[PDB]
Amino acid sequence: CYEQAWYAKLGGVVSIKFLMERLPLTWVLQNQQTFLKALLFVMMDLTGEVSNGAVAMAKTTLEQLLMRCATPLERAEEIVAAQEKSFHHVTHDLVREVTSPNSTVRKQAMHSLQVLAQVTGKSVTVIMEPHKEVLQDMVPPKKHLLRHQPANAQIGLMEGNTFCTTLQPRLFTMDLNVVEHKVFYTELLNLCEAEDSALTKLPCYKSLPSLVPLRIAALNALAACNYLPQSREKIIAALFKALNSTNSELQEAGEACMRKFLEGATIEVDQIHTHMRPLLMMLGDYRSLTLNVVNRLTSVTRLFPNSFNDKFCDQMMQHLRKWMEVVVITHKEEMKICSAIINLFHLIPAAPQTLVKPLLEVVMKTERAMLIEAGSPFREPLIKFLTRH
Amino acid sequence: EEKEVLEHFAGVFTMMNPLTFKEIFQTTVPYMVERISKNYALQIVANSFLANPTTSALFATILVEYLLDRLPEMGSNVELSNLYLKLFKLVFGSVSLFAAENEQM
Repeated sequence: CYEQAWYAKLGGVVSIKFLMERLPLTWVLQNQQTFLKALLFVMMDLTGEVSNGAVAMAKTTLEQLLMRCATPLERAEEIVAAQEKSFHHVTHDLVREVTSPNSTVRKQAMHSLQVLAQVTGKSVTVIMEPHKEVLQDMVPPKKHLLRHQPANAQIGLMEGNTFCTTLQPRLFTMDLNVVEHKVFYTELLNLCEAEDSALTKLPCYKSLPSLVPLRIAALNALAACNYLPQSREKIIAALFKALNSTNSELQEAGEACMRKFLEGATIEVDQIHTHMRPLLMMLGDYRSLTLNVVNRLTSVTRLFPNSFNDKFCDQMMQHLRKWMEVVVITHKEEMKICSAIINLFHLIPAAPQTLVKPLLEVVMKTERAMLIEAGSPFREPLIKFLTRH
Repeated sequence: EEKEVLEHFAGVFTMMNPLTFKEIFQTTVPYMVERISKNYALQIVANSFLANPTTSALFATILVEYLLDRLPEMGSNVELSNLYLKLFKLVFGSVSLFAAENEQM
């Protein structure tokens, strides 16, 4: 497995598979940890051009190994002692690196813990309890400030934080009252606030202006921090600054993590309404509505369904008129705008059934203008809108 | 003679206006791609419909649009990966045939 030519690693992994399947389990338990170390290194090593499917082979074999070993047994006590010893070793090993910089092994480690817990009558935290020590002194970031570590290490740390704090018993729950917990929280909050390039000039990030995965990890870190009460204002402000981001990849990540966040401050957004105001004033006009605007609208309404009322639907239909005209004029982008505009109505409740006739009028006008019946972009959102009622 | 009955069948679609040309095959390209899977020779239809509709060149646009979508499958389904590779090479040759007006697409 430690040869650098992937076809040697594959030979190692296939040998592992045969050995695991063939021999009696009493013997397998003894070498479980060696098998696991080799298999994990196989996937850790390959992160350039990986292989002709070595990593997939490795993951499948690893899960097979864990399922075979952890399965409960006659229950001869010596076998049980060996089983629990090996299980403790494996759990220690896996817990050790749920924060590792190498993502391909980090996610595999997390999923491995999931499967291991599910296989047995125990929860993930229940199997993590005797190994909290291995994770005590860094999952709250100790010593140097977060900006001094390399970026990928930061992503590893914050992903480990989110995973650990997402578990219902919440191992290593953070608290602003404690030292260096407020530091971590404020540092990542400022990271989120660094939407502008003014702070991307810093040496630790200037080397790779991508910046997006790090901000996604920061958003997840904020979102998992809903349980403690006093963060409402800043957390929500940052998250809604993100939801308004022009970066579609960042916008959708904000949408996704708001799902987890809204298990706390559900309607503080609606009560405040200033998180959505930065949308309203430009949301009128005639031509202001680009693809990003409509996408943000359908997002911020897919959650907070009550966010809008009938008169807003009328305004939206008025807007739709313009683009419906414009697409047909140009073909004699616009249709990408119009399709999203139509789809929006399907999502929002409180949309009167009366708008069926007006919007259908313009739809038919423009489709006749284009003389298109098949493959038109408007049928599918129309079907979705009507099928509900 | 099959290599020409297919040519005529493909040609029957060329004369109509491009505005309908784009739609007619935008709506049904995946089915013909699937059908080609068990016809090593039927891809002559696509070859002719890429060469003569060089006067149209929209077929290539929609073909690349669809192949971009199905790209991840290539390299896993070897049998279908081969077809995807053939089609990609054909569309790439298209721009060689038409250095003009294919650079735009």
